[PDB]
Amino acid sequence: ELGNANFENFIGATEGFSEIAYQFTSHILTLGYAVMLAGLLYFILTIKNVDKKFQMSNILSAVVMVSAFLLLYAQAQNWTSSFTFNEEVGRYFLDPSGDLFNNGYRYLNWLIDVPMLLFQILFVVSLTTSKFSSVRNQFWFSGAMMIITGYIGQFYEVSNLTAFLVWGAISSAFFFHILWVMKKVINEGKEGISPAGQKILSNIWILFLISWTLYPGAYLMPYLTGVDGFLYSEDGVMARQLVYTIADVSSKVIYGVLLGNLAITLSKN
Amino acid sequence: QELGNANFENFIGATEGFSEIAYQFTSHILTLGYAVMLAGLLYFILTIKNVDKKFQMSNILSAVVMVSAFLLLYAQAQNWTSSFTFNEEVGRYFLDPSGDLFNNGYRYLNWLIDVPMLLFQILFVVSLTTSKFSSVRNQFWFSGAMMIITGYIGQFYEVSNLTAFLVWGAISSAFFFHILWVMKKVINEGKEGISPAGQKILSNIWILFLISWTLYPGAYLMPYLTGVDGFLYSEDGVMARQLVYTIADVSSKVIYGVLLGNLAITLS
Amino acid sequence: QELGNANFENFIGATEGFSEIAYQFTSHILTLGYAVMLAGLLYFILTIKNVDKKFQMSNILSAVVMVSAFLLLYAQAQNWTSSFTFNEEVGRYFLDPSGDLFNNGYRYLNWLIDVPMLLFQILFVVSLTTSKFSSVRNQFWFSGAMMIITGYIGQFYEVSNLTAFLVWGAISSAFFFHILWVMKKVINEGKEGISPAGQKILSNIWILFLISWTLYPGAYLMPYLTGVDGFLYSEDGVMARQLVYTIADVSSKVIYGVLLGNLAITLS
Amino acid sequence: QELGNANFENFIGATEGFSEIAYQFTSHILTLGYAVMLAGLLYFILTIKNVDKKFQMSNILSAVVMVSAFLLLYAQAQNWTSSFTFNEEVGRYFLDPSGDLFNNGYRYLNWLIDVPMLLFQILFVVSLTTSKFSSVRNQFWFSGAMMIITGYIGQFYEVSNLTAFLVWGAISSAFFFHILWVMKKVINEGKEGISPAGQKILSNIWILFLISWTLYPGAYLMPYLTGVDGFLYSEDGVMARQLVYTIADVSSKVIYGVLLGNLAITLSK
Amino acid sequence: QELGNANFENFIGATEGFSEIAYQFTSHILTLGYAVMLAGLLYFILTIKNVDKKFQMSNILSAVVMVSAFLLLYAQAQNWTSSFTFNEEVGRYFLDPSGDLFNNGYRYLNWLIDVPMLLFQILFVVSLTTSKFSSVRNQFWFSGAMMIITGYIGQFYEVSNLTAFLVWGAISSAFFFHILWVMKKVINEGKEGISPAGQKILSNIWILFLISWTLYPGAYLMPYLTGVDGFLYSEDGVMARQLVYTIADVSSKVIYGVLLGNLAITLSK
Ligand SMILES: *C/C=C(C)/C=C/C=C(C)/C=C/C1=C(C)CCCC1(C)C
Ligand SMILES: *C/C=C(C)/C=C/C=C(C)/C=C/C1=C(C)CCCC1(C)C
Ligand SMILES: *C/C=C(C)/C=C/C=C(C)/C=C/C1=C(C)CCCC1(C)C
Ligand SMILES: *C/C=C(C)/C=C/C=C(C)/C=C/C1=C(C)CCCC1(C)C
Ligand SMILES: *C/C=C(C)/C=C/C=C(C)/C=C/C1=C(C)CCCC1(C)C
Ligand SMILES: CCCCCCCCCCCCCCCCCCCC
Ligand SMILES: CCCCCCCCCCCCCCCCCCCC
Ligand code: NA
Ligand code: NA
Ligand code: NA
Ligand code: NA
Ligand code: NA
Repeated sequence: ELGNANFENFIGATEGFSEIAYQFTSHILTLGYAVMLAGLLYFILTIKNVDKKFQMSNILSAVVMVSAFLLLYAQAQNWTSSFTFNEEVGRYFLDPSGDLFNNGYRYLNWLIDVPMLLFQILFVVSLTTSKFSSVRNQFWFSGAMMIITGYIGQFYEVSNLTAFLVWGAISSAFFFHILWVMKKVINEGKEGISPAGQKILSNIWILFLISWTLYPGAYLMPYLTGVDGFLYSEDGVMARQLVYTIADVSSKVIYGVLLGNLAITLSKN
Repeated sequence: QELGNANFENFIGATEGFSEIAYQFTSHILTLGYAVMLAGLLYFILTIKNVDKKFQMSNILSAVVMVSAFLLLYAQAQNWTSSFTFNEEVGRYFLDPSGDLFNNGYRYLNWLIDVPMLLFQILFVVSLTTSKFSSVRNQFWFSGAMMIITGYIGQFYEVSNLTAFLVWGAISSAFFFHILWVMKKVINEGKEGISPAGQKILSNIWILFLISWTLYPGAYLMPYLTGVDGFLYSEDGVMARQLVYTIADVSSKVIYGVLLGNLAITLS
Repeated sequence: QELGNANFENFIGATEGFSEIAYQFTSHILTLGYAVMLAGLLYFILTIKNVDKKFQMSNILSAVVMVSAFLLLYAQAQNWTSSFTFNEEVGRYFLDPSGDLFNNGYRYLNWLIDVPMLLFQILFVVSLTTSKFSSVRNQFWFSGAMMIITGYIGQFYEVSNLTAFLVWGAISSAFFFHILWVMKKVINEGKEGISPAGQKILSNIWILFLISWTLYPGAYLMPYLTGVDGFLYSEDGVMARQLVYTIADVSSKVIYGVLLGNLAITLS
Repeated sequence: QELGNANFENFIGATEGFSEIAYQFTSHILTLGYAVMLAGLLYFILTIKNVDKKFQMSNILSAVVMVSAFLLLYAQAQNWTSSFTFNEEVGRYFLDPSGDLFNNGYRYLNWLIDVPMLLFQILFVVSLTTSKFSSVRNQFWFSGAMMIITGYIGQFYEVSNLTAFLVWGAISSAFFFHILWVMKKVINEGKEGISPAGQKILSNIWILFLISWTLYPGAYLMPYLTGVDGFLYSEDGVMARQLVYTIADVSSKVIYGVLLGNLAITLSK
Repeated sequence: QELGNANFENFIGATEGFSEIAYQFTSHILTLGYAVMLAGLLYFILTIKNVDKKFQMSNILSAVVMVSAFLLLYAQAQNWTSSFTFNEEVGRYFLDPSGDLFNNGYRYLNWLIDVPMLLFQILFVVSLTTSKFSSVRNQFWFSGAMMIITGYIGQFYEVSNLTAFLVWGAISSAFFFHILWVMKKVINEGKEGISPAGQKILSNIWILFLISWTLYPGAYLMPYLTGVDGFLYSEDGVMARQLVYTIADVSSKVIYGVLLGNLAITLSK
């Protein structure tokens, strides 16, 4: 009996994980947190490369880096502690002494990441029709609602599929609102800047859309091939954590780097 | 099973145990706490040069509080996860004494850093008018120390001796009310003779201070806010206590420091 | 149960065990200690540029002492929590030999950083008149080293051999008195030719130094301050010893450095 | 006992076990590795201001690589010490599955940081002539990623499936050769129009790059460099592999960065 | 039972075990060591700007050495405490093989950082007269590497094979004497043409170097300095060895760097 636990624990407790699955998941989480610490150093060391008015972006990027490093390190340790090798069959099985594995660790830490990532672009682009404070408030409210509803949802991904899907849809509504507001922000930011900055802003928009869409994908991952599908397996576990790592790097580090490049081009010198 | 003067989390964990949701949520919220504290440390260090020299002591004290809070919340998260272990037969997390009993006192003693400094730093932004700096500082520090120490004594008896728990809590509340009085005076005097933007920021600071600080005795009382054998005397109350702690920590420390920095900026 | 030349904390833990309150309080006070030390490190680094170049060596040495103290107190907190484990049947923490016996000697050898540097750093703020810098430094360093090493040898015998314990303590006390004399001379000469505010700060520094440094032999003698089989030869004495250690640490290091910084500011 | 797709260190440790010398030396060499990486981090940060502004990006990228390498090598040292435990009866260290299986893949995924950045940073010191910056960078990044991913897949089968091991290794070697080609081009173009001292520094950089990077497929092949049941299919091969890894890491990262810094100094004014 | 090529600390711990005083003292001295190293790191960073630009590299190298030493000593402290565990029945700490055997080799490989850098950094303060910079550097580095490697091989056999122990020690001692010769020359040339205060500082540095560096072969020989079954082949010898290591480390690294900084100050304007 596992109750309201993530599906990684069910797979680990019934079939277990092959060497490749367990080792790969550990490797990808380690890569994640190492990327976050390296990004922290990068964003600190390049602060003085942009005009004063843009440096708040670098600062917020560093804040996000700290959050992500700490969380991903904890999550890597959680993964390696929750599953242990069984010599008889050569697979890693659920070790309850390590606690059940739970992805929710990320969700609450998104309560840092999402507000800040949405916030920092407002320190680079200049709005035209929209009010700064109103856009910020909309970002923050919709982000909080999205994160909390998805957090509740993911606890039931095995024990109660209906709650899982309903909470996911409720979260998706706020997600769509966030996408709308960000589209407005980028469009207004394009107005009245050099074509190079406009190209950077278009790249930022594409990056934002794809990387942020990856997260509900990881949310749904075990069921993307339906019940007892190919992905309801260790393959799905690997896929979920890989998608998480790609999304983390893209939405945080590369996003911050593109914002820094935009700040450089908009800066005098 | 004999637990003595232990927090009610240990009694819940030893009798009913914790569901996956309760245990995991508590771990998540404590992790969020310490991550917020370290991020705030970085923010306050990186923004020091944004204010006039005379105001930078506030940034420095914010960073000090951030260091204290990060260390404490990290240790407390590890304590939580070490004290409770999964029982596979029933699927619940039960008290694991090899990890030591869980105790909230870790927070309390670290408040001996946070409370004096948080109360101190506001005096580096506002200018007093009728009140003396040294007098306000000494009152803040004495009353904070007494509040913290009495509440610390109280919380050990929250299960073993409800009477001592409540008496120590009331004694602490007296010093708390004194602190609220002194802070109200400080905010009012700080409003005198400053720009309207600063006055709006100071009003916001007062409201934030009042609510966030009042949350702490709420967490203190949490297991009994629905009476004996109430709805909250359960894993729900454990979750609520740690949630309220995290909200109060973030609001009273990080947001407080940020608003103080904004006030310093407007006054520069 | 054979413990040999071990500190009395282990004997209390192996015979009576520790109640929840005693164990938890000791953990809390050691954690508070190391958190205070890290916060002090941050403060002293961030305030370096607040004083003239000639005084900044004091800030730097304060930071060095902070590093030493943080590392040592963190290690000691981990040692405390590893050495004693909960017994479910009776609800007390007993000696867990897999965690090693508890020993305060960790502090003593780390004083070989703290004591030379603390005594040294004051020579970068005050100006001597009749005394020679090098002579004062050398006397400070020799007497500190001898005091620390002899007390270190002594504390291993606080239970196994009371005679060696007391004899080594007295030998240490002689060098302690020599240090007190030299520090009195230094402070008196430092008062000569500076403003009255600096003189008041120096008087405060002297009082702080005397009390905080006297606290250490108090912790040394703590288990026997009520004689054999006294009230303090118990978990109460363990709590008192670590509490006195923490108060002395904070006072002699952080507050001492802060007062020195204020003196440097007034002299700048 | 069944180990599946595991590195040969696990098979040696589970069958013969490790003598004191082999186990201790491997631990020492991994510890030395991560210590060198953190020291290099400090050096590259402290010497940033020794070069003109335009060259400081090289210092920054060196520091990023140092962070990656430190984190990875520390984790790997802990993994080594966790996977093998002393057996009192015979005096050898045997596989301790409770510590998890030992796997070199930790280094491969972190190369996804190291290789792109190491190749990138030289473009902030040398000036290209006929080649385009973006094209060289894109080729570097794509070929490095493919090399790393194919070798990572390969190394899981070094015992369980020699054929897949060798096929994936060859595919990786192709991208390696492409990288060597592009780097030779970069060095040649960089030599044009700089002082003879800088040209000598660039020649040294080329030799260092070639040797240090070639050491890595050597470590890949190590257990079989003396054939089946050869001298190296033993604890000697395990220690030799980790030794080659550490030499290659230090040379390809720290000494590479130091030579680039010296080149930047000579080019500065 | 069978310990093989292990350090004598493990033999003492496995046969007689360690009393409370011996075990606790060794742990305390290792902790003191690494604390001193981290404090020195902070000191050397914070005082960089106290000397003229051309001398600041010395500060940097001191910081580099501090990092290495810190990491190594930290690891060694934990290693000590993991290798020996209290036996309740008799009240002594005995070898706990689950923690791994204790090995001093951790120090030796980290000297491959410490020894070259310590020898290198003095060349950034003193001016040579008859000797060539590159020649002195090359000789220092080669002879240091050989000394370290030969001593490292030797120390594994200090119990299992006394003959190899002494032969490798003597081979190391030859390179040690060469290093002493070259350093004496360097000090003599550095004294020429500087103020007498600087000359006195250099004399003090020479004395410090000679004594502190000679302490290391003393620790090498420690268990046998009173012959077979001597007073020092005991827990007293273990304590003495680690104490000598700590004194030598502090003197040869921290105090050495401080004296070099003082020399740089006196030569500065
Ligand atoms: C650094 C983290 C970032 C940018 C996180 C972004 C999160 C999302 C886009 C969340 C999406 C969710 C839904 C739209 C539906 C299901 C639940 C979520 C929380 C996964
Ligand atoms: C960052 C931490 C802060 C601001 C802590 C503030 C602490 C309090 C407001 C303490 C309150 C207490 C009482 C008023 C009554 C019951 C006991 C306490 C200690 C929880
Ligand atoms: C930060 C640490 C400081 C200032 C330590 C000071 C140490 C002492 C005052 C030592 C005192 C001792 C004696 C005078 C007698 C008994 C033994 C000692 C070592 C505790
Ligand atoms: C700091 C790390 C660096 C520069 C790593 C470089 C990695 C390689 C040159 C990898 C090479 C490989 C092949 C050419 C063949 C076999 C598989 C690899 C991945 C080991
Ligand atoms: C910080 C560490 C330093 C300066 C290390 C210095 C090392 C030595 C002087 C090495 C000495 C050795 C011999 C001369 C003979 C026996 C073997 C050694 C390796 C201990
Ligand atoms: C110049 C600085 C002046 C600082 C004055 C502030 C004083 C704060 C220290 C208060 C210490 C209170 C002591 C509490 C004793 C605890 C008794 C507990 C009773 C059970
Ligand atoms: C220029 C600096 C001159 C240094 C002055 C003296 C300060 C160093 C004193 C070192 C004291 C070491 C005492 C240890 C002796 C061993 C103790 C054995 C038991 C008594
Ligand atoms: Na595991
Ligand atoms: Na747990
Ligand atoms: Na414990
Ligand atoms: Na091991
Ligand atoms: Na131990």
